[PDB]
Amino acid sequence: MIRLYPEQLRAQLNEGLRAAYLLLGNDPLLLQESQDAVRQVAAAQGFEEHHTFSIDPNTDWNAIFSLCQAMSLFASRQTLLLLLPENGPNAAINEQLLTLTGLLHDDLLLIVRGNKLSKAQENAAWFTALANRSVQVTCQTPEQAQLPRWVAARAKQLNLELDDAANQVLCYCYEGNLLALAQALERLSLLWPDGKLTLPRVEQAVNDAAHFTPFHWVDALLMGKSKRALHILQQLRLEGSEPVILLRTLQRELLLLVNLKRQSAHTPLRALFDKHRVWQNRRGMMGEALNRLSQTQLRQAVQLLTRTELTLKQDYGQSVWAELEGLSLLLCHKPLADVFIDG
Amino acid sequence: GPHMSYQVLARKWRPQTFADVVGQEHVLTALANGLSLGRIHHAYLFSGTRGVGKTSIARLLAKGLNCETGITATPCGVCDNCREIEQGRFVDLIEIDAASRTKVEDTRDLLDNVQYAPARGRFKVYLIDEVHMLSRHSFNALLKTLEEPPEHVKFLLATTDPQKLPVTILSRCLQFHLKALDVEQIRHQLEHILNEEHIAHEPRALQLLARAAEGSLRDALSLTDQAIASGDGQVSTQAVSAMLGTLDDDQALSLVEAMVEANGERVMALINEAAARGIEWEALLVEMLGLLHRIAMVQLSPAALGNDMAAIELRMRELARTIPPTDIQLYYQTLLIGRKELPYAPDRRMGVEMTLLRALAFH
Amino acid sequence: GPHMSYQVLARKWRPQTFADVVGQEHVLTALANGLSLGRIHHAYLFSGTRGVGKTSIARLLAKGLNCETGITATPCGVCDNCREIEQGRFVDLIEIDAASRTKVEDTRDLLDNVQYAPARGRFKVYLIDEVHMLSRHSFNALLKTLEEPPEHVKFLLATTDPQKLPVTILSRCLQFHLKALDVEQIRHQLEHILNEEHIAHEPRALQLLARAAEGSLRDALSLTDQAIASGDGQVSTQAVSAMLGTLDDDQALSLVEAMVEANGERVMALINEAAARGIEWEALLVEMLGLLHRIAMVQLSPAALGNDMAAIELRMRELARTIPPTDIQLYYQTLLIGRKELPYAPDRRMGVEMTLLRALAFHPRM
Amino acid sequence: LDDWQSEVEFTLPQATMKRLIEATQFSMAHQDVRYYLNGMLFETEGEELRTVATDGHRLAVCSMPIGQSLPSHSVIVPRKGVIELMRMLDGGDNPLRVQIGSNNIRAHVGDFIFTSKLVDGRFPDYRRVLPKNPDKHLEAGCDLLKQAFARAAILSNEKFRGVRLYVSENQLKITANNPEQEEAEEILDVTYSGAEMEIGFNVSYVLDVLNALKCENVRMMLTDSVSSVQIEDAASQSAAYVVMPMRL
Amino acid sequence: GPHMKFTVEREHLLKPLQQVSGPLGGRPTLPILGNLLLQVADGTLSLTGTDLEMEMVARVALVQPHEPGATTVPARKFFDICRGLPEGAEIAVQLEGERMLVRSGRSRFSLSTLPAADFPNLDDWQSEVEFTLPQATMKRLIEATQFSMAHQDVRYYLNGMLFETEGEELRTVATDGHRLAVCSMPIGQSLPSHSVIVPRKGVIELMRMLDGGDNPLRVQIGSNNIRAHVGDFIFTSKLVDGRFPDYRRVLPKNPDKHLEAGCDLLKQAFARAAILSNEKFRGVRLYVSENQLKITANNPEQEEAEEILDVTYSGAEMEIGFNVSYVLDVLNALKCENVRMMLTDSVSSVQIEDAASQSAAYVVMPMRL
DNA sequence: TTTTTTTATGTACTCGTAGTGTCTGC
DNA sequence: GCAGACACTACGAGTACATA
Ligand SMILES: Nc1ncnc2c1ncn2[C@@H]1O[C@H](COP(=O)(O)OP(=O)(O)O)[C@@H](O)[C@H]1O
Ligand SMILES: Nc1ncnc2c1ncn2[C@@H]1O[C@H](COP(=O)(O)OP(=O)(O)O)[C@@H](O)[C@H]1O
Ligand code: BEF
Ligand code: BEF
Ligand SMILES: [Mg+2]
Ligand SMILES: [Mg+2]
Ligand SMILES: [Zn+2]
Repeated sequence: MIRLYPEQLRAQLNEGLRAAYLLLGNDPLLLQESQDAVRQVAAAQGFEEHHTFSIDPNTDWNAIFSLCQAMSLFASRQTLLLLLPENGPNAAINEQLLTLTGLLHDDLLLIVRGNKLSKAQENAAWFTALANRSVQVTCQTPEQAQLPRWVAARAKQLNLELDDAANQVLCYCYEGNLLALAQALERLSLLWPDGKLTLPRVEQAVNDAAHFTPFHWVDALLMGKSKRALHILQQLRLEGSEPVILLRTLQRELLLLVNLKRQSAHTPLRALFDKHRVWQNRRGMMGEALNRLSQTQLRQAVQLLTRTELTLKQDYGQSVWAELEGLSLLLCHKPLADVFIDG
Repeated sequence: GPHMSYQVLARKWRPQTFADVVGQEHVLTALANGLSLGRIHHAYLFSGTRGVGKTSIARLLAKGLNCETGITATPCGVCDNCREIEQGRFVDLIEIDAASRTKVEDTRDLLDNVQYAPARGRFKVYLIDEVHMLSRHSFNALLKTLEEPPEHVKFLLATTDPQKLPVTILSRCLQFHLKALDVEQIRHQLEHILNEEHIAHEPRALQLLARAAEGSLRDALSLTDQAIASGDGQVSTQAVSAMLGTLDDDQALSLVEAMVEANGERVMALINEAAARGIEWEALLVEMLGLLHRIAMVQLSPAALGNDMAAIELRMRELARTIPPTDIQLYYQTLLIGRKELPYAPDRRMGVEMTLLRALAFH
Repeated sequence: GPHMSYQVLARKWRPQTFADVVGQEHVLTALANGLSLGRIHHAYLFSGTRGVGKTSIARLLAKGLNCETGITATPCGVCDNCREIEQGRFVDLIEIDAASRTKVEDTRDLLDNVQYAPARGRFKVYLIDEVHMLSRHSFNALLKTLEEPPEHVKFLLATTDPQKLPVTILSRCLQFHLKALDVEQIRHQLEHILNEEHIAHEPRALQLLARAAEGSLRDALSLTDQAIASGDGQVSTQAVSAMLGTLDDDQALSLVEAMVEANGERVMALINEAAARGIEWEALLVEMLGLLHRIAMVQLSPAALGNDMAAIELRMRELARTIPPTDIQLYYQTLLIGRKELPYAPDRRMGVEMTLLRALAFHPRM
Repeated sequence: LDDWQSEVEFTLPQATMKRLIEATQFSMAHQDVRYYLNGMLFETEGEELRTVATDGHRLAVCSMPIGQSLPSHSVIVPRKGVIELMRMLDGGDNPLRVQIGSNNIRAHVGDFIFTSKLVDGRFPDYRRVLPKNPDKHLEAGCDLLKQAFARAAILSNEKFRGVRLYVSENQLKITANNPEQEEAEEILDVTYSGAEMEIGFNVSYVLDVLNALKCENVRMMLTDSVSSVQIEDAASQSAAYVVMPMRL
Repeated sequence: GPHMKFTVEREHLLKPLQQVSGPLGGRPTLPILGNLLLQVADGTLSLTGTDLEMEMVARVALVQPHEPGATTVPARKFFDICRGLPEGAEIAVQLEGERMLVRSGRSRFSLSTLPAADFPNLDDWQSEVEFTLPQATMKRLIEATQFSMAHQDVRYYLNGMLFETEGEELRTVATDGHRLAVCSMPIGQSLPSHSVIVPRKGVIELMRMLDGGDNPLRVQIGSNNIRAHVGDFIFTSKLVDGRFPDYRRVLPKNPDKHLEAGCDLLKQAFARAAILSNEKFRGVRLYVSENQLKITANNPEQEEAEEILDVTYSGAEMEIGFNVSYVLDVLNALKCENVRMMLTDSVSSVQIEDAASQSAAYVVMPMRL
């Protein structure tokens, strides 16, 4: 219930165990390595038998068998590692968890692992009853701007030297995909145990395998950088989200931006953003975005976008995903189109 | 007659040692440095594209982890267990074709042999090729085996589309990513292969084969088998010229370049190529329109795209700036009108012919 | 409980003999030549617009293939096999509602039992109707059976359009294109049917029903059955004219001349009057296009008017004299485009108003 | 649901209906395009309650005399109703009262009356399906033929369980093939005399027929390779079966 | 090349085929593993069936003329050929070229085979502990402690029996977790000490191959495998890695309380206690008083009935040993006439034996609420 | 820090479950 | 006998994918 960060969960792990542990937060790899650290700490301590249970609706609780009966040949305590569903559990499972805690033995440990829960799921009967002694901890992957420091810190922990150019190429190639980042770090360490990597082969042992959620796409398109936007779209290949999500995203911000430009003659852009708290990390990134445009520019953007909107859904076009390449690139160096398209 | 069955060059020239693997310096060197020392993760995931060496490299790890000498980055040459793995039969390596074994009623049984004693030689090691076809419950069984793997065993793993695996097993496995071969790598390897047995070869045929291989080495070997077949035991420029009808790609830019003037036989040759190739005429004209639109974009901006056709950044630019924007707009009007009316022409080839004739009618 | 249930004309008068079929002379001649001469084939697909007779031709061919007389060009009609096919009991004519039975599962099921000998008939005819709604897997499943079926099985395909089929199947059957039936054939067949059914009919009413069916026996015959409900026991000219919404009056050319002279008020008044009277709009624009065609034709070559055109020549020739040749084609194109967009308009009257205003926008000076 | 007219009453032990259905159930259509082909035809005659089932390629007709005057009436009952009716049969002592209607079939068993909806179609004339000439007739031991057919079928083709009879003078030769070519040959001594003949046909169907009747000595009748085979028991003529050949 | 000649009868061929093709069900990785190896050597037939884990080899005498050779036959097809043939009929077999032809006078089949060289065999080893145990004794050893196996467990070695030997006696450890079981029967001859893990399926096959005959079972245990011989039948099975720890520790060291009652009396009483009102949720609740066993009912459907049993009791009073399922497992396999139970502590486990015999000692740790 | 928002119809595959044939030492 | 094994086969659901 404490709702702390794993940098402190390590501290509570070093001290006396605070009964059941619940580590949450959507994690690429940090959840698994935190689980591994918990496993090794427990193995050093009493609890050694890690029984893996997948918490899911429509799946009966075989954990009661461990809960009601104690181990007989090697007790050695034991730990129940629970895997939560990606949407959270239901009331039946939440109350059966409380029943299990009622069946808890002194050598039993409860570990609940999952993603962020809903408020009712968070404040269920089991969590409420365990709020007296259990702990809660959450973590999330670093952002784009927070990546270089994290990568450098991990490199310094692993006793391998990095460089600014190497960090740049890593944060470009592996942006938010820490599993790939960790594998690349291990590969660069094992390839050359010299301990000096500046830019000799870091690209040779690093591919383009990273996640890219749509919110950053306009962040490039608002500068109108042709090569950068084209490279971002090429990076989006092989993890290709269906076009509808990207289309919804850019229609959202373009409707917001056209409303902003309509109201620009009225109350200034900052106090207008006061209504448009879309948390674009300052609401000022949109402020520098709106600096480079024109009303005719917005017309040329919206015509192509709305033509695509019927180009993929009215007749089910197959090039429409590649059309996202077409629409984003043409806006980069189009101050205003002299009609000739006006879709 | 029924003698001299030259089996495929894909199978005959299959690498036997790490020195016979073309390209992929990073994977080779990484595993070489990892084999001398004992830091071996219990599961090695290999991923790449069509026909590169993932399966070959996996055979090489089965060769290396199991030998009389021991765990060696260097090859073995000849020693019983690794000798046995040159052919199919081998006792402590079992190759589960995961495509044929997807259900748990099979893969649970196969993984249930992990707790048996290993056969002759240490490191009971099995190669589950094409892992992306395992069922969800099969992946759960694999995960339960990976979380508490027996120390005396390891097992490799391969795929082609790594995005289909669960994040748990991907995070657990020490994934190596195997890169697509570059054109020079494939060309030199094919040169070596042809020189090895008996077949004469000219260089242009080999550049053409490498270009048409699209990067996969197995693809290059299949095309060299076809080239040998068509060329009657000689891969000369003529058999690969017959292949040139398939590997000839750059066609949409040449017609755009020839539209702005009367080049004579260029338009006729290009339409003959398009008809004999039979590509989508609607897509052909859409590519025409896209090229013309980015040209108009460059007219109002001296470097509007830059990354467009880096190989044609010395000819496309001339028509990107020399041609008046009014002519570009008129050509766009002509091509748009042609596309709008294209399906209603007697034939789409006739329609694209008429679009070209209308474009050539004005200037 | 009438005779089975086909008190409706659409089912009662489906032909039972090649002699009883109307039109389709080329395909009937081809099938008769194939049957008698011995050149038989395992896969015929009949493609044509709706209500032309591809299902009927297919069933009649199935009769002719399994008549006890032998492989006869004209089915017996009285022999036991023909009677069984008429009843639908005949266990070798396997009709398929391919629009309903689309799953590739059922196609595979019906292909597994193709090797069996026919129960009673000579040939095991696989009559498939509405083939174009087979799922792509079903189309490709039919391939190796269509190409080389056993000696005793013959396929019949009856599709509304041929171009939706994969080019593989389209290249393994005889494509018999059922030519759409012209007005005279429809009129003669309808008159013969009504004389057999003993209900009085007027020739011009039958002409209306023929010209409104756009070449379809089923469509025209359904329209006649509709008129029988309206016109009590008889297909009378007045009743069918009111039901079909024909332009009996002369307001068509009146609003034509109002429209070409940019008289917006007059055009709107005529439209309001027509809507109040209860006009039909698609026929209005069809008449517009016809009158414009006649005006243009006599603008090029005089003395081209006939009957009603030759009577209203006093206005038509004056219009051809005053309207330039270039503007006639533009008016015609605008009117036909409006007719194209009539379905894509929430109100038909509003769609016609839109079309007329688009036409008047050519010369919107006043 | 209300009562019905055209309702003839039956009085028969459940064993009679069980024997009948078990005699003509394995040859009843299952999800076939011919909609009337599903279910069984129950036809009333002054002699018996005949029943007819067919897939178009297995025609099984059973005829158990009932001992009551029956007006001629032909009914088709769907697959579901037939299965349920067979499930409701047991005991063999209670008299089953079968009540036919225009659109429904009812049946009184013990103390409960159950009903089933009735397929709307016109079933084919089975008598014409039955061959019109039994010129080539042979008799053979039922269990011997069943065992021989099982032996031959164990190597038969999997998807198309197809074997081939070769009938010569007092001899039956069963030959079976399959993908991954395997040949099964078996010779039976039979009571046959006539023209030499070969006929290919499904073996699962014939094994099913022999399982259904299971008499002492069967006899089959047949003319030509294309001609269907009519199999019955040599003791009586109450049950007949028709199997349509493979190949052509 | 090779051409073997079978001349055999069904009654002497049906059972070996069953014993060699029982476990051969399912689809194996090598297609040859789905096949049954026929060897004709001297006047002997060797039928071999494998699953990469256990080999069944059946020996059949060939009194009638024969020809040596080796081939492999689809097991299911060959078994179905031999089955169903007339009783007492003679099967003759000739393997010509590629195909093997079987004949029974009026029947002939042609089956496709696979070369004998492709068939895998298990390499020879040294059998450390070889003994000729009485078949009935081995049957008792397996059955008295086989009901507790813990199949499908994470330990990946708890799934198999353990066999321990000392001098002229041996024991079988039923590694289960919350259950333990051991059985002390003698061998009659001195054997060295050896601990071996045997998989669950191997144990099932080894107990099935006993057939309840009189022929002593000759069992050889090596470093990585075990072999069993009964009559003309041989069974081979690999071993599981990992060593299960000591089992005597789980035994109650100081059983302060003892109970004793007739085996049938306890059987009926606990059968009722398990079927009357204690089915799913925990179940029985035990209260041991002087010559009294008070059983309380706990179940999801809330049928709560209390029953008192008269069992001879040495002690004052105790509670909270009520693990119904495992004590049922013990009771069904007790094979006793009078049963004596040792209880030391509620927290610890419970031992069960015969009142006058130690043929099977059971250890069950009760569950707490 | 919680934030918008495409379908119908069809085809496969794999995992439970459920119902049923068949038959084995019990 | 025979019930329980034991197999085997069919059906629904959940999921992944395709194409118009
Ligand atoms: N690194 C390599 N060295 C030599 N041959 C290779 C290499 N990679 C691919 N090949 C060729 O391609 C064929 C198939 O290779 P394979 O390793 O199966 O590709 P994949 O990664 O798609 O499974 C091999 O037989 C070999 O001829
Ligand atoms: N060629 C024809 N001769 C006679 N009647 C016809 C003809 N074509 C259509 N009909 C009439 O149309 C009705 C439906 O015909 P049908 O053959 O089902 O047309 P379709 O090809 O669209 O399925 C028939 O019942 C018949 O009255
Ligand atoms: F075998 Be590879 F993945 F094409
Ligand atoms: F086109 Be028809 F109405 F089948
Ligand atoms: Mg591969
Ligand atoms: Mg039709
Ligand atoms: Zn080696």
